[PDB]
Amino acid sequence: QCVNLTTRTQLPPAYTNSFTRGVYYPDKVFRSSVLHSTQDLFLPFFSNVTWFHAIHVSGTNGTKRFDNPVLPFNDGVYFASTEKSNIIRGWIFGTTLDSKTQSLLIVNNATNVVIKVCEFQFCNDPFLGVYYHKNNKSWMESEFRVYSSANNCTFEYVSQPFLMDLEGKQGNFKNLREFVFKNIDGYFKIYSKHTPINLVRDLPQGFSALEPLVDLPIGINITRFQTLLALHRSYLTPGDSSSGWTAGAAAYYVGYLQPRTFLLKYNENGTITDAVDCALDPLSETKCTLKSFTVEKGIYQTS
Amino acid sequence: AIRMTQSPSSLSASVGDRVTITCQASQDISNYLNWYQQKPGKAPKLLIYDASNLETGVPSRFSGSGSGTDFTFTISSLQPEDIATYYCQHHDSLPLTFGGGTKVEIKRTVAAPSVFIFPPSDEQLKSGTASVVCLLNNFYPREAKVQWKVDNALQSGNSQESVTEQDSKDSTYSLSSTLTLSKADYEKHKVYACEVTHQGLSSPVTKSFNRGE
Amino acid sequence: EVQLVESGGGLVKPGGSLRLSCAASGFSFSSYSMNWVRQAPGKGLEWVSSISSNSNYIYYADSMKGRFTISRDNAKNSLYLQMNSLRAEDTAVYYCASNRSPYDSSNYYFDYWGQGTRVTISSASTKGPSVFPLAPSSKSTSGGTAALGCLVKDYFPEPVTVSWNSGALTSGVHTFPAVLQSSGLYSLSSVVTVPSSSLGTQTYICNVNHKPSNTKVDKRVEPK
Ligand SMILES: *[C@@H]1O[C@H](CO)[C@@H](O[C@@H]2O[C@H](CO)[C@@H](O)[C@H](O)[C@H]2NC(C)=O)[C@H](O)[C@H]1NC(C)=O
Ligand SMILES: *[C@@H]1O[C@H](CO)[C@@H](O[C@@H]2O[C@H](CO)[C@@H](O)[C@H](O)[C@H]2NC(C)=O)[C@H](O)[C@H]1NC(C)=O
Ligand SMILES: *[C@@H]1O[C@H](CO)[C@@H](O)[C@H](O)[C@H]1NC(C)=O
Ligand SMILES: *[C@@H]1O[C@H](CO)[C@@H](O)[C@H](O)[C@H]1NC(C)=O
Ligand SMILES: *[C@@H]1O[C@H](CO)[C@@H](O)[C@H](O)[C@H]1NC(C)=O
Ligand SMILES: *[C@@H]1O[C@H](CO)[C@@H](O)[C@H](O)[C@H]1NC(C)=O
Ligand SMILES: *[C@@H]1O[C@H](CO)[C@@H](O)[C@H](O)[C@H]1NC(C)=O
Repeated sequence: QCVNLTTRTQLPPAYTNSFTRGVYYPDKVFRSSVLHSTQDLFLPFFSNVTWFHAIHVSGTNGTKRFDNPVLPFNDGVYFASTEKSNIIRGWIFGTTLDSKTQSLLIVNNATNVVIKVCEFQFCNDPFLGVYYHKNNKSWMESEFRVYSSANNCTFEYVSQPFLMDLEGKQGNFKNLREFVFKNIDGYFKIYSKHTPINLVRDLPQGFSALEPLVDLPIGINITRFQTLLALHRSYLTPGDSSSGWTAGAAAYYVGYLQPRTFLLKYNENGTITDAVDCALDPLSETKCTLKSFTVEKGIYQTS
Repeated sequence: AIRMTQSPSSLSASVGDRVTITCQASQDISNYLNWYQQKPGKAPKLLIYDASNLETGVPSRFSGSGSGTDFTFTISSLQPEDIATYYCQHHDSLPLTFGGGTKVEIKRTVAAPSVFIFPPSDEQLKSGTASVVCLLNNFYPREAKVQWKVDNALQSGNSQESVTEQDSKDSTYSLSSTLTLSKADYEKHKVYACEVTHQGLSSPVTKSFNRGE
Repeated sequence: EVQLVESGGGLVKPGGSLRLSCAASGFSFSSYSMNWVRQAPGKGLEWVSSISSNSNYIYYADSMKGRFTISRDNAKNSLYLQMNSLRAEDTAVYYCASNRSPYDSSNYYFDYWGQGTRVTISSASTKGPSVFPLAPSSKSTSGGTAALGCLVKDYFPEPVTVSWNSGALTSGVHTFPAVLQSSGLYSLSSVVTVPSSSLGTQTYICNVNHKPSNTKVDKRVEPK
């Protein structure tokens, strides 16, 4: 299988602030009403984060494009989504993403998830496209178009539909599915968090914590990754997914990580409620020097 | 709840004309709007979702665009099967709320009606009522004039009027007039006649009948 | 083939209770979710209630909070609504509709629609109809392609079906809007334009059926 799309209308990306998001529990240790200092990979506050809003805009030839370039992985990636109709499905993490090295794949199917490390032969423009059309009976259909061949599938794991599904009550457009991916010592750790919002698109200034979800013992090398978009096939033309189609206005944000020292405040139950970045500014340096969120007058010593 | 403004409420244009329906909301909601089409005497049908997506089985002549709080519903070229009602509805967090609704029509050539007359039945007169039927068939534009000359004397305040929708033959109207009278004043006159005046008619069309026939 | 068999309409006294039901046949009823919407005469469409898929989340209209009970049965694939209304304006036509998401992608828009059931809340009861033949009157026009019809006067409530040739003739039939009389009894005329050369060849019988009163009248229309 392989499909080409023309869709070469280009445009530069856009930048925003991370403000104060991107804090996750570093260990399985529980504490109560204490302040803890730690050193680990994090997202520095008020950062330089990319925003990939590059697809067709609702109008006359409104800059149609496929929004999925490959990006470097480095040490850690923070992935943020604001999307309601389930346009993004999964991801591919690898080094050469070819028929010469292994590559981990994550894909959701509106039910329990599919996870595997294997050796696939990805297409030029990876995607999976589905459509609901009554052909033999009304309202079914799953599809598959991601790759052409797959050899040496050395692991399999089907547990749950991820926290992407299973919304609660009231609320509704949560649209803050935040994920952090780490690869340490042959272990692929994934964190997740969901939080309701009240705005069409912006990162709110509130504070939230990210829980550990899974730690897969894979042990493969990742240097680049790519997202997977659930293409919608408007099956009114004989050119299938290689022809005219229409979808929404999905977009996402990607941020990177660097080693930092952070101060964390645990409440009386064991949930992080406020963090302080050590390397921000003189106030932050002083507040990291002595364990306190408030400081009195005088003159203090720093690095 | 968020307010929907639809413009125009109703517009009329001939076939092969670009048609624009503007739906505006009172809050920024991005692309979470749906367009529903309802033919007369039929359940509504969905046409466009996400305000810009064409479904399977929907004719390609229809389209949509816009985002934020303003959206446009586009008909590139009218064809003689698009006469229906259209609705725009948001889809965010409130369970549901529909807009006022917009009905479309076609401005075409003037047409002349056919005039039919039917005397009241004798059994109705036994019951105590006289219903004279005056029918106008396939007339256009909307308005028409109906008069009743009874023994060269006008009878008023004794008729009920009904108007049908655009037909699928030539997109015209049909009107029914039931002249309802009591036997007290019905028997003091001789010649009852229905007259029709219309833009497609150069003169009123008199259909007359006498007593005992 | 997706069929939505609906029932439960009727006319009741204010404060009564009714049992709306529509069964879905031809697809995975349990996998998808249904939804409800009602329409007053000459009014738009408004959502009523929702049941989602596993009945884990239930939504009710704010205007009708604590009035309607919604349930579904996957054992025989049907959807039920205990309608308890204390207000007269609830007189309207209802529709149970189907979604497009597998279970619940993101909230509920509509994909399929039913035929709609009639609900009336009034002190008045059902009354028998009256049939009057609008005879085929070419009169001025010569023989051929004359209009003949039948009128139902003093009947309640909607609808009455008028069919020619025992239902064989349906093309060219105009059903005038049900005029509202002083007493509230509905009244409507069905008129068809047919050739007059077949007046004496094919018998014309307008069958008028009133299901709420279950009155059937086969009025004969002879050439004239
Ligand atoms: C989405 O994909 C998953 C992965 O294949 C499907 O789960 C399997 O589905 C097949 C076919 O229905 C079953 O034979 C397997 O037993 C399923 N695996 C399990 C239960 O672990 C899933 O059904 C797909 N969902 C849809 C809606 O297509
Ligand atoms: C992935 O699968 C392919 C095909 O099964 C493997 O290709 C051959 O594998 C055998 C034994 O693994 C070697 O002796 C051959 O030299 C390989 N190449 C050819 C052309 O036959 C490949 O080795 C597998 N890779 C991994 C990492 O398991
Ligand atoms: C898609 O296009 C690229 C370059 O134009 C080509 O290398 C590739 O083989 C094409 N894939 C197809 C046609 O499936
Ligand atoms: C982050 O850096 C880019 C330059 O790399 C800059 O244009 C952008 O303004 C910065 N972020 C913010 C929120 O200003
Ligand atoms: C679904 O319907 C299509 C068209 O009728 C048919 O080609 C296809 O084989 C059907 N699916 C299955 C699993 O039979
Ligand atoms: C990356 O590959 C090299 C070569 O096999 C291996 O030595 C190294 O351990 C791999 N990286 C990790 C994190 O295991
Ligand atoms: C902490 O836990 C208690 C119950 O043990 C609960 O009432 C409270 O809401 C939780 N959160 C805070 C901030 O106290």
